[PDB]
Amino acid sequence: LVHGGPCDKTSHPYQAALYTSGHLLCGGVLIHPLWVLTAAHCKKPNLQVFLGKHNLGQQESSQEQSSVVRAVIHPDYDAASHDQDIMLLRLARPAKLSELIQPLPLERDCSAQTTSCHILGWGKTADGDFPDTIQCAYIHLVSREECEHAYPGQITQNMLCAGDEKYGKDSCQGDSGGPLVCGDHLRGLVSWGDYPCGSKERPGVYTNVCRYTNWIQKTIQAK
Ligand SMILES: N=C(N)c1ccc([C@@H]2Cc3ccccc3B(O)O2)cc1OCc1cccnc1
Repeated sequence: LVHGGPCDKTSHPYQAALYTSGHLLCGGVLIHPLWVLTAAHCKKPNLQVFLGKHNLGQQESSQEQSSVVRAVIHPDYDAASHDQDIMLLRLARPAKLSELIQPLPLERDCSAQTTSCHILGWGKTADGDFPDTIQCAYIHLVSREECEHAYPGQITQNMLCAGDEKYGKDSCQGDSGGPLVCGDHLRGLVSWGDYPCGSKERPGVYTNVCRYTNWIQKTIQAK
């Protein structure tokens, strides 16, 4: 996350860190004791999910670790266009809930009024390095018309755009799969955007979580 700052230790109990080959790959959101929601482009070998983390450089008494027993990619995910960029990860055992590990409720209403949002993650900061401490930034939802101009012909109804035209606050490499939180609900997932991150003209693109209510519930309830 670029042009942000450190989060407080108690504000992100739903945040997950996704590892592959010993390095941070993606963020994710705990949405149920057995399930983490992330971006479909985060599907990499032998994913390790970490819950209750704040500082990736230290061993924390609040942290829990799990391998993935089932990675469920949306059946209509299109890798070239990042359309329907959503994946459900079933954990090895139910997450042990605490003050620092809690699920985040999904925004089910696609007509939700709140445009005031926040993003978080351990992706690249303004200096180009990967932070040990999780970063936070307040950003806002950008109109469909504004985002369409930024990314001509690349925005579908399964995408939302959010950013900051004033200071360039934006998610970056390592943050994808991470949450876009508006009114204490999950509004989106970090999906893609421009390179370098933090343009004042091109906001970040997020998976529109409200479009996936039925699919998420049907996957979680599956036999
Ligand atoms: N600016 C954004 N909103 C943005 C946010 C997250 C990510 C990535 C996308 C990604 C791809 C593959 C595996 C993981 C990720 B992820 O964690 O963040 C990329 C982003 O912009 C494109 C980009 C690609 C490459 C370098 N810099 C920037």
